[PDB]
Amino acid sequence: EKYPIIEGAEPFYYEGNEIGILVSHGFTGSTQSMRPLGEAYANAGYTVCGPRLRGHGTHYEEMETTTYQDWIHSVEEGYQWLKERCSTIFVTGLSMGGTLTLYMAEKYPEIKGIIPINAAIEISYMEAAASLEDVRFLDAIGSDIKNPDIKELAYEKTPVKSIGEITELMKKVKGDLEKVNCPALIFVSKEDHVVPPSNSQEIYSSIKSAAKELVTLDNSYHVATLDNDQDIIIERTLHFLQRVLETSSL
Repeated sequence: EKYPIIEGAEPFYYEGNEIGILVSHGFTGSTQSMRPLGEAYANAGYTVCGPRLRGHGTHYEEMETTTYQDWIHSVEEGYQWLKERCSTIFVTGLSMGGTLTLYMAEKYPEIKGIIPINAAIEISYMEAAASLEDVRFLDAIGSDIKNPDIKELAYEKTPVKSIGEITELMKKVKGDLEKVNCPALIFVSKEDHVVPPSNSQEIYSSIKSAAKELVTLDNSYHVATLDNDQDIIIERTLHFLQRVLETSSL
């Protein structure tokens, strides 16, 4: 209990039918940014897993000590929980959660479809910040939200050591984008002040999926899962899941 889980940052698990959705939060963030999506998908009947990434939802000094392999493992552990209960699995995530969504689709051909939201593959400023030798923390990246009455549960500082980890993860995932073949629904905000929207556009044009769509959210900033266009993400995701699940030879 050096670094207890902050109230509202707990992992979430909803037992439903044999179709599972893995839902990943992003870097310095928490499940609080993703639970509205998870609840909506659970209400539609699906089994849902929203893992807490290692070092997240506790303290930024714990995050500072974590590796990108730790964050991958948190997602792999949630994938395993779904595999114990589900025969078909989809993955969705926000920002670095979208990077991890792409990582999973690059590794597992069995994944049925992906829904990355403002996914991160190349952020030149973070590449430079990762190289700072004498700065421990930079400012928070969280709460880039257009609706002024909405707040995100995310850390108040960003560890420089952790920036190096996300930079390495992004480089790996970016290099492997041609391994993605499953249906993809890519959401991107028009005015994202954290992850360049061109990242999602490059994902769209680099993956090999025969079925791909990019949806631009005109009324949201980076944390779109909590922002004005949350309803578009939820409803269009549900339509996408239904269409993939209903696909037949006809």
